[PDB]
Amino acid sequence: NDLSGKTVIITGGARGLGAEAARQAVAAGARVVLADVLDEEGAATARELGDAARYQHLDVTIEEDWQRVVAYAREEFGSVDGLVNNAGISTGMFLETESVERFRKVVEINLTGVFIGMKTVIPAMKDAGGGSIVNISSAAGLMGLALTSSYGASKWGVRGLSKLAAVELGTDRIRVNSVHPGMTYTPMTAETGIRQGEGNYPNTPMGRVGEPGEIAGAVVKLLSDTSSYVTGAELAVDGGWTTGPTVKYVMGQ
Amino acid sequence: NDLSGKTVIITGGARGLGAEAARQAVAAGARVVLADVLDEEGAATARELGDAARYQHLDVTIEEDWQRVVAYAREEFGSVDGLVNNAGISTGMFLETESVERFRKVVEINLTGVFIGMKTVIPAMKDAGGGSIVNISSAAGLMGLALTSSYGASKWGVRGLSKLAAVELGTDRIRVNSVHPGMTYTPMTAETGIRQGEGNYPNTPMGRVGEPGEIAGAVVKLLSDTSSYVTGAELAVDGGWTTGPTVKYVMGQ
Amino acid sequence: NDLSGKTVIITGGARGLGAEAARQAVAAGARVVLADVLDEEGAATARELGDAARYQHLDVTIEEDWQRVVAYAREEFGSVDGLVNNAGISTGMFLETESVERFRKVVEINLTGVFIGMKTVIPAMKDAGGGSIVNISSAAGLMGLALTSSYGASKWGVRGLSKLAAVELGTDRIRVNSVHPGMTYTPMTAETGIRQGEGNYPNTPMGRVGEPGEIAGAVVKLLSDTSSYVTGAELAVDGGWTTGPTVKYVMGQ
Amino acid sequence: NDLSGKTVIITGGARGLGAEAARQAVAAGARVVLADVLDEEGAATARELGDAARYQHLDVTIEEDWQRVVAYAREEFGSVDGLVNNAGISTGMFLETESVERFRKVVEINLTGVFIGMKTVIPAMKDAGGGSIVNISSAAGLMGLALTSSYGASKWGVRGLSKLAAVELGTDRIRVNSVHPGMTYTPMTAETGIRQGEGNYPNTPMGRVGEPGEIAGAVVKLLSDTSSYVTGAELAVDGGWTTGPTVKYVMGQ
Ligand SMILES: CC1(C)[C@@H](OC(=O)CCC(=O)O)CC[C@]2(C)[C@H]3C(=O)C=C4[C@@H]5C[C@@](C)(C(=O)O)CC[C@]5(C)CC[C@@]4(C)[C@]3(C)CC[C@@H]12
Ligand SMILES: CC1(C)[C@@H](OC(=O)CCC(=O)O)CC[C@]2(C)[C@H]3C(=O)C=C4[C@@H]5C[C@@](C)(C(=O)O)CC[C@]5(C)CC[C@@]4(C)[C@]3(C)CC[C@@H]12
Ligand SMILES: CC1(C)[C@@H](OC(=O)CCC(=O)O)CC[C@]2(C)[C@H]3C(=O)C=C4[C@@H]5C[C@@](C)(C(=O)O)CC[C@]5(C)CC[C@@]4(C)[C@]3(C)CC[C@@H]12
Ligand SMILES: CC1(C)[C@@H](OC(=O)CCC(=O)O)CC[C@]2(C)[C@H]3C(=O)C=C4[C@@H]5C[C@@](C)(C(=O)O)CC[C@]5(C)CC[C@@]4(C)[C@]3(C)CC[C@@H]12
Repeated sequence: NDLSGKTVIITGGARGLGAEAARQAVAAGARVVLADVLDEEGAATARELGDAARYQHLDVTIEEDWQRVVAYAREEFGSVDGLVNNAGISTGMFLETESVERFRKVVEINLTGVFIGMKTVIPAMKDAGGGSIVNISSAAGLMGLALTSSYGASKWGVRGLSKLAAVELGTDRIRVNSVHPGMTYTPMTAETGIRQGEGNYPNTPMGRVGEPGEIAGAVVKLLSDTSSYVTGAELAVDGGWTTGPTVKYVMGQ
Repeated sequence: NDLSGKTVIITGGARGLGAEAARQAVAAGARVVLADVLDEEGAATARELGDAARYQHLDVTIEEDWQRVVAYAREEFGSVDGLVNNAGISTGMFLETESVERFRKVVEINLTGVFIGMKTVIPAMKDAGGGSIVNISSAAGLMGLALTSSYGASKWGVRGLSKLAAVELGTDRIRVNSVHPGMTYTPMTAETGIRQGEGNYPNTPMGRVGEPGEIAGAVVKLLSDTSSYVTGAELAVDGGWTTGPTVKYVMGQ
Repeated sequence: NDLSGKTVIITGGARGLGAEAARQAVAAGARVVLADVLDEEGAATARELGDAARYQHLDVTIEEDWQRVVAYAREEFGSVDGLVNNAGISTGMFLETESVERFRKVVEINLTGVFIGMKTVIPAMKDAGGGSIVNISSAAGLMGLALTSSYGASKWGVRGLSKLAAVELGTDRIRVNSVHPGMTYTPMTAETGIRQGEGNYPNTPMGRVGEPGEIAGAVVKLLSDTSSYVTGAELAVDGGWTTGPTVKYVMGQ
Repeated sequence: NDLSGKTVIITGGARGLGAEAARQAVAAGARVVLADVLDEEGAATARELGDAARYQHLDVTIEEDWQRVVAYAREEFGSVDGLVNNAGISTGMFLETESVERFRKVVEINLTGVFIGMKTVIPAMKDAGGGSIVNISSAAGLMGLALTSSYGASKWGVRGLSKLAAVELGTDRIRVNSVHPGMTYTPMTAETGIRQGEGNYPNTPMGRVGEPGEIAGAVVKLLSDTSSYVTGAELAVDGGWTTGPTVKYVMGQ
């Protein structure tokens, strides 16, 4: 079992993967503080989850926004036990063609938003007695994914920040691990023409693209005390994408 | 949470981490076959797990043995959906010190013996339509652990066999992943001088050693369908021993 | 041996290992372009290395400072074949301590800084028939290193960027790799209490720290044509520091 | 730099990688000792390098063979400085397909073989006051390579034996590093239908198969004092095979 009688703040929780993550966690008996910069939906989402949700606005790149939400969650539910740095943005383009400003923007949200997320929540956690900080990274943060430039650098930096942090916080019973989903089906990626459904994606050994229910079960698992001895680790959720080239690619075509 | 309402053979399951994943998974709703070389212990252990547990003598390096336990599982139970490869033997000495004969024996039980398990059981899983192989590797398989010689090489072989098999079985619904515990508290390790408790093992970030219950949960999670997209992955359950040096170390002792 | 009778610009070139890499690249016939921000000391050095080198002021974070340095070399030796992105600043503090402002500051100098160099110098290398990008990183980008926060974070970022740039640039004859030097005895490091010599640094299997000359050789080897088939690679140059814990640590002291 | 004045025993030196590294090593002043099971071809190859080469018939799985050649090296030459474990056979068949006899056989040459090699030479090197052991692994040791069954499980095992040894021996001045070749143009790989040349392998970022002079050079560099601080490392000479998938593969196509 991966149950939860605690409170957790999930970022980028209005739509996408954060929405699912939150859906399952509340299902898991936890109370959730969704946080996004897209109100309309965060409002609805929490409005769907029920009495165990509460949506807050949160511009992940701002420590003020950050401290505000932390307090509010300590204030409302009485504790901050888990975090889910899930907010960020994609970069699909040939590095030579990327602008130094967009670059500065993806890293900012992807990389710093995460750090500002962690050092803020650490005190509320030393308070609880411990915490679980699941940073949602990517398959791209595990191998050199071409065409992800700024997205690539950031996601690899989230991977290292979660490790050093894991080392420093250990004695505090504060775990820090990264999750790395691969090509997962959602409306952002939907605009990428990703053939959803079994066997519809041939460049992953599993032959198919993952769905969010899949990546979310991983987060929750770590959020729980099931994994009371897991810290500074990386869990890829990509149907083998990252393990090695599939057969066809190895055969030479 | 994770539900394993299916069939699983556990290698080395009569004591320690094996028996632990035995009892825990049964609780999870699975039907377990304790395959092990200790008849007396495996008998007692299975005896106490109810009509959900069976004991069958198994020498991991004997292929005849394998085809029996696999056939009995499928006959007696109806099929085989998961295999937890937990059997092996440790090494604690400087490489130049190890006899080539010891070296081969260990690498035989640890690496070759999991190969038979995978090569054998595969046809039982393609049948049922899929399943999960969970190879119990080690912290000695994620970084170079000194003094482990044959066990180091052994376990790294498992991290690798695990991966290649996943890229191969990907599209047959057969899932394979490695599980890498760090200093866990087992009889084999109690002898060593290891002691459980907060602050009892400085040289690992969480300051202590894990118990088997914390490792099994990583296991049940992979066996369960909840991880239906985690293939060719490697999860460490070592309180950060493996993630990077300890603070004290990064500076100086 | 490793020959490089070609031209390369060296970022952070005025001092320490950026100065040693230049001292070496020149010895091997390189037309070296030292580019730092210490105009006064960078002129002393390029002066010292003779008529094989020039000095340019390069603020790594400014897109034009970058285009001018390239344009200077370009219209100076013929082309741009190699590039060593060595400029950066360190971080010695727990994450909870680093301000989000210092965080942005360091990351801007370490990550983006090297990115601006990659896309700026690229067209120069295309018109040169290809070449090699050598991104200096460190043990901090190879494992979770405590007390580095932003430096650990950007260093992992320069690792993941090298690789993605590698797969994208392969066909135009551009090789991208990251060197990963461990505790080396440079200017900034002598102030810590770091003593050079054998026996002096017990927490690395070699029991010593590295003089910059040993780190330089990797730069050059990767800059020469002797490594024509090396791309997306990562070479640790730390005396074993990131391979695994010291035997003493493994046994608990 | 890349100039030897030391004596090095290369294994599998009758033909291929061993043959190339032999030339170059000798070309950099190394007195080399070729070891092979091909008594006819190596004696030929040796006659080529001159009076700085020497052939011996060695069976890697025979410790007695090992103790003999190592004795001979220190007899004709007086010391043993390097070792290049290049012996080992391949595999290219699915897991379930391969026998338990062949597996135990490829493992024993590829893995146990390097083990005796390492265990027999270490003393000859302490006597010498230092040495460099280069174990030749493979891109199959770096990722889960499909159809490489037993060959994978040993290549991954050599990578791990290299690291734990590097640490056990560091303060002794003996470096252990693994090299990782990707699709390299040798006879059988050519007899695999591998069309040599630029652009002839679309499934590797560099778009081609490597040449042996290209893997030889990296072995040469790691064998010298030009990497005195390189221990516990792993270098990959694979044209980007390992960094990550082809742009084409990321787009799918
Ligand atoms: C890891 C996931 C699956 C994704 O995954 C998550 O689940 C997000 C959660 C999160 O962000 O935390 C976030 C971004 C992403 C890294 C993604 C991206 O960035 C942009 C593109 C581009 C689209 C396209 C068609 C074009 O250029 O038009 C072709 C080129 C290119 C580069 C390849 C295909 C994708 C779709 C690419 C690389 C596939 C992998 C992908
Ligand atoms: C892999 C783990 C962490 C452990 O792993 C698990 O618990 C999980 C997986 C599994 O159970 O296989 C199983 C035991 C073990 C292989 C272990 C062992 O055996 C014996 C010794 C020796 C004990 C002792 C007292 C001596 O013998 O002199 C002192 C010297 C010496 C050499 C120190 C190092 C250890 C402690 C050594 C090699 C470290 C790694 C260790
Ligand atoms: C990455 C390397 C190995 C180093 O790397 C190199 O030498 C090669 C690569 C490169 O040059 O970048 C560059 C500097 C450095 C980042 C380094 C640093 O900055 C300052 C300190 C501090 C010194 C001191 C006295 C204090 O300040 O309080 C005591 C506390 C503290 C926090 C302990 C650890 C180190 C030594 C710390 C963070 C460890 C990692 C270290
Ligand atoms: C590790 C390297 C890259 C190689 O490495 C080197 O080139 C030397 C350097 C080193 O030592 O790694 C040694 C051979 C090998 C492991 C190799 C092999 O064994 C046989 C085949 C077969 C060729 C072919 C056409 C068939 O004939 O059926 C189709 C099916 C099949 C199974 C797949 C592709 C390869 C070519 C396969 C598995 C790809 C990986 C390959």
